[PDB]
Amino acid sequence: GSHMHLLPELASHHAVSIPELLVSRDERQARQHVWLKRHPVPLVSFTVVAPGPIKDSEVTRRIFNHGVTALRALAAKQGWQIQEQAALVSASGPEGMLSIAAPARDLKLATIELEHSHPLGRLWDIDVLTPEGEILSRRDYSLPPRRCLLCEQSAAVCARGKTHQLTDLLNRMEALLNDVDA
Ligand SMILES: [Zn+2]
Repeated sequence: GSHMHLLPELASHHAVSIPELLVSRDERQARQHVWLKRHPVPLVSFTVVAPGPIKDSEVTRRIFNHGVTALRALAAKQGWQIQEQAALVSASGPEGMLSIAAPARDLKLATIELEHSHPLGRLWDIDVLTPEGEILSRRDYSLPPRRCLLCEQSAAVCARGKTHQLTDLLNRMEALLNDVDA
């Protein structure tokens, strides 16, 4: 476990290379599996939308810190115990892990609702893994796919189609943060 709030002014602004990000996804899967073996309960694996090479910034830390607060409030409201929790900075930027003694399907459904209904939920990537390592998905419940941050089409096809400009994604992140932290 660790403290989970990341001081925004201490952002590293680490520049992530393409192979560094590719390696990190295998490291993240291994780290997830360690947590599932230490505490055999569902795991929340939380990252923030962080486009471009610099993923640990004052903006992404501020977004992340709101998400930590919301996830802790979700667990308390649903009556689920957090058995362990930690935050780190990876090649994906701020990253949170929470082992939660909840039913895995209930937890994923709750985080889907959080991503939809919190004003900053569009900027959160909240994964939920079962103790067998299954990554749960909106598709498992026949729910519509996650929408693109900037339009009504699915985020997957706008990402694959490189539809939107990096600057426009970053500027929307700033604008949403300013809208909540007036
Ligand atoms: Zn789009």
